[PDB]
Amino acid sequence: NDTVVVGSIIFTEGIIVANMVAEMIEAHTDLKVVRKLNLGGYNVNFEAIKRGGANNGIDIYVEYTGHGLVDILGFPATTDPEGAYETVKKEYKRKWNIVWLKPLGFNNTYTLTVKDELAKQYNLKTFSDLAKISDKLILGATMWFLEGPDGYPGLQKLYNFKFKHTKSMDMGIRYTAIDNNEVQVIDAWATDGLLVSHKLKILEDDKAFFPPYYAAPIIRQDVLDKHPELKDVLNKLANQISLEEMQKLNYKVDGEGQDPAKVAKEFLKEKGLILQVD
Repeated sequence: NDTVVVGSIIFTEGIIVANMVAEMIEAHTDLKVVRKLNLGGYNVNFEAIKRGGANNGIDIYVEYTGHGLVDILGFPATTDPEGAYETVKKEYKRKWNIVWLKPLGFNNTYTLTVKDELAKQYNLKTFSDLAKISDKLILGATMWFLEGPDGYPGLQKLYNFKFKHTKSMDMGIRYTAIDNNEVQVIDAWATDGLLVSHKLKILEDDKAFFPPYYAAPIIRQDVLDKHPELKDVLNKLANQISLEEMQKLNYKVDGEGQDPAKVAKEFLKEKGLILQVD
């Protein structure tokens, strides 16, 4: 075949990075790229990569080390980033003939965030710092975070958080709530595109509750067999996206309403990862 299928679920960062992968393939090879950027949740991406692009699936997507380690493989979360990466790389190769390429450079871990003003008022840097004053505070959180021991239940047990109220707030309700001081803490991905524009600060998970969540492209071995050049092409992205860069791209989409495909391609051009005329 001469076509490769890049997938993403419906979420800003995923769509941006999947578009980057597609642009790199289109700029450095003659392969046709099908972008399947509307996959659902519940590990559909993973099921899709096991089918492959030739079987109504996908060939490549960007996965996070801790999700592969804990959710897909069922391994303990408390590990160092390199260990998590090497474990997922070895195990995905052995079990499914899927190849983890090099990390993009950022760790999009889940976190708790506060207004920068509150952080400076109480000198907050870590989750433990927040727990010490949590009895004065209200948490506004997404529904997924409040359900399941991997979210707030386990975090609260580990840190002894004592928030006065924990309010279920989906959509962008919790951002408005924290802006209005109706809540004082919200949950967020570390690369959330609204963190800077809302003057929010991410706190450190000092007890290491959350696993490393380093983004990396993963690809079927049989696609690399047909098109070995893809390895080096996609590894041109290695360590090219820092946390701050990713957050800025997410902001261009979520805060400024820009087209994620344009955001992705313009970032690549600005970094010299594709040519100005590509």
